[PDB]
Amino acid sequence: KNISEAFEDLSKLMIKAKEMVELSKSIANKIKDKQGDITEDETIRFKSYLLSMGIANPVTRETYGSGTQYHMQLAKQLAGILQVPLEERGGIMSLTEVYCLVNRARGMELLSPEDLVNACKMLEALKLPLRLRVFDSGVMVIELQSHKEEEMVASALETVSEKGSLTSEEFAKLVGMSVLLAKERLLLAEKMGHLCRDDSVEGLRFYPNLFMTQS
Amino acid sequence: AQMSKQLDMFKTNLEEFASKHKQEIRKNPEFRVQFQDMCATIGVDPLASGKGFWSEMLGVGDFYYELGVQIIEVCLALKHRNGGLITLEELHQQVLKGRGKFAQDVSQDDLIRAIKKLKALGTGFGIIPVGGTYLIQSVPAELNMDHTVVLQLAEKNGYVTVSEIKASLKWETERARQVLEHLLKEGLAWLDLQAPGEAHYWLPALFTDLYSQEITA
Amino acid sequence: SFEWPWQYRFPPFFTLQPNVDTRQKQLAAWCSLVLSFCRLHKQSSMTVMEAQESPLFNNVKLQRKLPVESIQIVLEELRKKGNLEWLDKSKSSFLIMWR
Amino acid sequence: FEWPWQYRFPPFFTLQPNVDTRQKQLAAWCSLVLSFCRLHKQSSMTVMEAQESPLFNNVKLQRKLPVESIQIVLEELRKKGNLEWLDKSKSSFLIMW
Repeated sequence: KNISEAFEDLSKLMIKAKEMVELSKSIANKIKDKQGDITEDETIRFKSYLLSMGIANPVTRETYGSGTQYHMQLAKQLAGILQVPLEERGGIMSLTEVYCLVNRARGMELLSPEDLVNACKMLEALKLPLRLRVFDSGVMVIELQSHKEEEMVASALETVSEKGSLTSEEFAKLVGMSVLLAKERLLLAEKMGHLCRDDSVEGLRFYPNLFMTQS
Repeated sequence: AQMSKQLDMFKTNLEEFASKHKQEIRKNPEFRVQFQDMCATIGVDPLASGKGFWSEMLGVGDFYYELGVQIIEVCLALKHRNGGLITLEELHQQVLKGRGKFAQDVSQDDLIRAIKKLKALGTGFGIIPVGGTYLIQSVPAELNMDHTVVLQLAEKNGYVTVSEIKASLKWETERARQVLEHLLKEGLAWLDLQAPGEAHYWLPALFTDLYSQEITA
Repeated sequence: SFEWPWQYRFPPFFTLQPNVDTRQKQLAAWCSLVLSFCRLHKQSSMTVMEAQESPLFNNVKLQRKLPVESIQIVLEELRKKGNLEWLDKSKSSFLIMWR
Repeated sequence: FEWPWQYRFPPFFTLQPNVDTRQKQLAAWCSLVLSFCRLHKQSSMTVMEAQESPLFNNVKLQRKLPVESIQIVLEELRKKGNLEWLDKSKSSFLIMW
């Protein structure tokens, strides 16, 4: 009566939502409108419809609504929680370190990966004290307003030079940061031209870019 | 404003379903799979937001999202051992270990579901097909067709050999060498100069240790 | 109580590693293992000859052993960190401390 | 005559992803081959031969310029106008003065 029933009830529950999905792209057809600038409000309700409904995807009605009201709020509520922990790590965290911290504090109603990303993607466009950021590598980071990587490329340089050359795990221990970011810092520095690379089994060493001095 | 009404009707529909079958999406694995499979054919994502109905109502999101954090932790606590690459099997035993021998049962299937969502976070997690199963990757690193292939060869024994590579792949020594060089450079393999016929290259992600996972956490 | 670490069970742990990061990880394990091996069997000193041949560096059955030269590198790391005082201009016998 | 201090610099052996840098790297890599077959007056060699060789292999001192990468430096020298060929798969070549 359970082993069974549960299945029956499911499809019923599903037919129902199936209906929900049909007349929601329909509501997307009922947006022929042409322009787009200062935020609107008819749409606001539509999104919260789709979020509640797991069809959360104006993946084609983007220029018909941004992200979300809930996500805008969540972003704010995030900027509060993340200030401190950002600070104690040099103003930069990995998205997944965040996902880990934020979700580890709450025992329940945890954030979905997308919630977090969505929340963060509009952090910037809310003049908030911290910013999302993506690297060449596709690695996603949260960093403080105050803090700025390109000022950090200057000091990476010295520390490299003081040490001759460093790999990322090496640099990681010296600045005391995460291997993933040390790597990105050294890679950024190589980008801007302060660093050059020595790749081999020994590992991927970064040396100061001498090709630009001595010639 | 149309569906607005029909929506809180659906809440009720779900809420009623919820109280009658919450525990079933815990006691029963094929049940969650069944559930999630159905949502898909429609075009709804029960894991896309903890602020979705299925989530709040069915506790499915907090199931998966907590699972995700747990996948992240064990992969971290073992990165040092296996360079950030781990079999979905080892990964499954450790997740259970962490979850206590007082129930909460999880399946390889769940692990995947969770991993595929952790990709939303950007670069880090990947799933890689080896042999029958998968390798779960948690530190971003390359994964050529060429690297993967050699991963496959190492499945059975936990190690691989320049000879073994050339013999099946028909490569020339150079192609084998760089591949192996990449793996050593990324922490994914370890040179061994005391095996019988030549240098063996062991990948700790294959190779069944597992013995106690302590202190590095 | 005293556990053999996974590494001891792992063949290439017996080969100085070409990757500089892994080598740092290997040697670090190797320092730890010698320290707690000596603690367990209450040994504050021993010669390299015995060291070479004791279970510490010789896994009979994994059929792998830490080659003398390498074992000299670990010894040196242990000295570098404080935990070892050579008793010998010849580096032939050594005292290991937990301080 | 001298080895270029670039030859005593391990990054010199890894093709550099940076656009300003690679240019610098290749200018020196190209001029260095130009001074080499000058001390040991051979003009005719192929891929794998120049490779055992000191100019492209720093043997008793760590690293060796990878495969595709020596091609790159060889191309730069033919479009410079100092190299010719032997076979039409790739391989052998000649350096001028």
